[PDB]
Amino acid sequence: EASTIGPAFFTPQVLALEVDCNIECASLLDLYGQIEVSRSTF
Amino acid sequence: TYMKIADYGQLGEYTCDAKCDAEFGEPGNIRHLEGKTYDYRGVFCFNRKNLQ
Repeated sequence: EASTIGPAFFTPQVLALEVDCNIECASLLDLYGQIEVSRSTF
Repeated sequence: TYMKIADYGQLGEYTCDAKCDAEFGEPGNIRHLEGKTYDYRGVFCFNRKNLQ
C-alpha cells in the first residue's frame, strides 16, 4: 500500500552532482625567483 | 432450473391371456426444481506515486 511499508522498496535515483564548497588561495609562486637545486645543501 | 426424474412407475403386470385390456400402473414424478448462484467481490486501493 501507501508509504507505510519499509524504506527499502523505494530506490532513490542517484544523480551525478558533487558539491565541493571548499576554497583555496591564489599563489605567489610564479612571482618568486624560480631556481632548481640537486643536492640538499647549497 | 432443471429436471429431477424421481422414479419410473410400475407399468406392466403380466396379465392373463384372455382379457381384452391392460391394468393401470403407478405414475412417475419429475420434480422440476431450481437452484441459484452466488457472487464474490471485493476491492483494494493504491496511491499513485507510492505505486510508480
